Amino acid sequence: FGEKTRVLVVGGTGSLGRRIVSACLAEGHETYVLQRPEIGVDIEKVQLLLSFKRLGAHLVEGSFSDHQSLVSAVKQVDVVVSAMSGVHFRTHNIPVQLKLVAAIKEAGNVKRFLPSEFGMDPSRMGHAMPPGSETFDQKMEIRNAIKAAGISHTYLVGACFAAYFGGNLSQMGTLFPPKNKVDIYGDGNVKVVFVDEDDMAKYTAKTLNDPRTLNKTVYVRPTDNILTQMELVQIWEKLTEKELEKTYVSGNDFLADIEDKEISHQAGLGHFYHIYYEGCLTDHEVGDDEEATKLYPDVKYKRMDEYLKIFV
Amino acid sequence: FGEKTRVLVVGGTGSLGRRIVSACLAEGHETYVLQRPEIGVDIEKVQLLLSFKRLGAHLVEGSFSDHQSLVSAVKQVDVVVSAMSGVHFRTHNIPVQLKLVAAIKEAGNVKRFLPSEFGMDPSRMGHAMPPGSETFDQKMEIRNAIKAAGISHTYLVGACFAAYFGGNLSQMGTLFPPKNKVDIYGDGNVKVVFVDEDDMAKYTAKTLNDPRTLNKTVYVRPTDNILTQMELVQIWEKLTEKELEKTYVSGNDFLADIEDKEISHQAGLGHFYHIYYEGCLTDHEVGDDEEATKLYPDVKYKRMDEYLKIFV
Ligand SMILES: NC(=O)C1=CN([C@@H]2O[C@H](COP(=O)(O)OP(=O)(O)OC[C@H]3O[C@@H](n4cnc5c(N)ncnc54)[C@H](OP(=O)(O)O)[C@@H]3O)[C@@H](O)[C@H]2O)C=CC1
Ligand SMILES: NC(=O)C1=CN([C@@H]2O[C@H](COP(=O)(O)OP(=O)(O)OC[C@H]3O[C@@H](n4cnc5c(N)ncnc54)[C@H](OP(=O)(O)O)[C@@H]3O)[C@@H](O)[C@H]2O)C=CC1
Ligand SMILES: COc1cc([C@H]2OC[C@H]3[C@@H]2CO[C@@H]3c2ccc(O)c(OC)c2)ccc1O
Ligand SMILES: COc1cc([C@H]2OC[C@H]3[C@@H]2CO[C@@H]3c2ccc(O)c(OC)c2)ccc1O
Repeated sequence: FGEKTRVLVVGGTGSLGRRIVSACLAEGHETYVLQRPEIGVDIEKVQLLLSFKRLGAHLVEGSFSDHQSLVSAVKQVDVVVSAMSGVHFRTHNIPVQLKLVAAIKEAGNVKRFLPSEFGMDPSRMGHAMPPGSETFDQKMEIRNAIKAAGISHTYLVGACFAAYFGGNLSQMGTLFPPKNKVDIYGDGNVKVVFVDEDDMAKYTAKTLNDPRTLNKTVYVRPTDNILTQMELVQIWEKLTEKELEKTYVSGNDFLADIEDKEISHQAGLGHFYHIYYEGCLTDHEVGDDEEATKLYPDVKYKRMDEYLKIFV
Repeated sequence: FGEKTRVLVVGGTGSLGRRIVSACLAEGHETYVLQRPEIGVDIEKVQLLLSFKRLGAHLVEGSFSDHQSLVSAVKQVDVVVSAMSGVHFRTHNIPVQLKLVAAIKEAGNVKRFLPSEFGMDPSRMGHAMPPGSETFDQKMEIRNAIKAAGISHTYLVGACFAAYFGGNLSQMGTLFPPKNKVDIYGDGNVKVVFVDEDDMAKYTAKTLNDPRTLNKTVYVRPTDNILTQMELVQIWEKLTEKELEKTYVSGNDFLADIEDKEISHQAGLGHFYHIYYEGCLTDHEVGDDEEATKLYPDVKYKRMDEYLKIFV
């Protein structure tokens, strides 16, 4: 007995998307994944979808170029979760979600939509410079379309994926931690929020039918993972029994020559500046009633000493 | 007691490469995987490498742009297996292997090199037209460099990956089988050789220290998977209890307008022409002493009715 929750994951072969599919299956949701014809001859995408089908997910054919196919897909479910791309060095197709919003509005049966958020809260980032500002402006365009359409929502925000900021000791251009030398942004004593991307997906699956988070922004701030960069580096130094040689990088030097860099690097520099120099993930307080680890305390989130162990 | 085999897989995060890593671990080889700095911020590549490390593989840092780093990597092992890219719609970087050949020659300790073959035997394909001919010409350039350097080798050839030709009933542009209508090349009665890409990797791990295949071409021809396209379609019709509407495509119509197509499609058309119209995978006899399933009869290769089941 009890209400059934059917979930359509749009973006199910993405980095976060594939973890959201797994987490929805594990949570017991009836889990559907969009199978786009445009994935074409991409063997990794196709075989990810088949792997979900083996685990009990339902593949639903549809294309963002075919409005009625999107309407037909979302009519099958109660909740839609979008994990649309939003990283300049990957692809950055956040605005394609406008077509999904229009399909949800027409279908009328969707109880909640979670758009592709899962990072810095775009509503706090009006000051950002281009091209990094595209991430926040495009995500706000989706939020505005959600509001105009009257679609119920949850926005899950507020943490750095450990893959991109934690396992590499926040060194740009690599996802492996350095062996001898490390660049520290500023004095390294600005608190950053880290979360295992797997746990971001677990909180997605927990929150998407939680009445407490209807039409709310939910902040992901795992207490033990609120760490300065120096604290993160010290976790690694303990695991490896070795001190790294530290270079402290001023804000002025961090941003030097930014106009001459590749677009995706300019975006990265801007995001890193907000996180590590401005402390944008920790410069505001949030209540327990809107923070993921307090709402879902049964998720035993991965701490960064555990995340880092496989790298040593 | 007995000789230890250390294997370096170069290309370990590739479609075939990741399966070769898995198969080498399963075979009991001491398994090393090249970790290139150029993989950069690619989370899927990095996390594949870490997944191998969790299973007991050894990550070895090196770059094709750093000759001495390649020499140092290959000095650690007895056998090198390259799964370098070679598909126009993915990347086609076969010639980068020349740098690996030079490093192997200098190192001097490598007992065998398996270059990135794993498809049509390039030595049989001199007649191919550009741009598809690039695949065969570039692979022959590697073979010629191997011979000039005196490096011992095995060339594993002769079968279509089920992912690209079997699970889709050989329909171009998709990896899913069609629901109602199917295009048949010619009369559909030309034998093609199909192999699960997983089993191509198993035969790689079996053959790379087999004295019987030293300096040999080894053909992968699983008897139950030597199928015409009509036979493949009939397997699917049986699984789905439904007949597909067949359109028979002449060679002339298959190649029509080829000069106006995108390069990667022109390459695909050429390869499909050799396989399905010329029967290039079955127009020559091979001996049991050079055929993978007879050499390694303990590999219970996947048949195409099993491969197709997850699609219905
Ligand atoms: N540290 C942090 O907090 C981070 C936050 N993020 C945020 O996470 C979210 C997801 O990012 P990520 O996982 O990297 O996304 P990916 O780059 O993996 O792309 C996700 C999905 O987007 C779909 N997609 C891309 N282009 C199109 C298109 N033109 N039309 C239709 N679908 C398309 C695809 O779906 P399909 O599977 O159907 O092919 C793809 O798998 C973003 O909002 C991002 O900003 C991401 C990185 C780090
Ligand atoms: N039906 C059949 O028989 C088929 C046969 N094949 C053949 O299989 C082989 C592998 O193909 P596939 O698995 O699709 O390959 P992928 O496209 O997956 O690429 C394999 C690896 O190539 C490496 N690579 C690519 N570019 C470079 C570069 N510039 N420098 C260094 N390394 C690079 C990468 O290694 P890293 O992991 O280190 O990043 C990558 O993971 C090819 O020879 C292909 O022709 C492939 C398709 C079907
Ligand atoms: C933390 O919030 C976000 C993070 C991100 C990050 O995903 C990966 C990118 C982007 C910001 O900086 C990351 C990055 C960019 C360039 C690099 O060289 C890099 O190296 C690790 C890492 C995107 C959107 C967000 O709201
Ligand atoms: C079978 O031998 C090979 C096959 C291949 C194939 O890998 C994928 C490509 C290429 C030939 O045709 C495949 C392909 C190309 C275009 C398509 O639209 C397609 O759809 C399934 C499939 C490459 C090298 C080979 O020696």
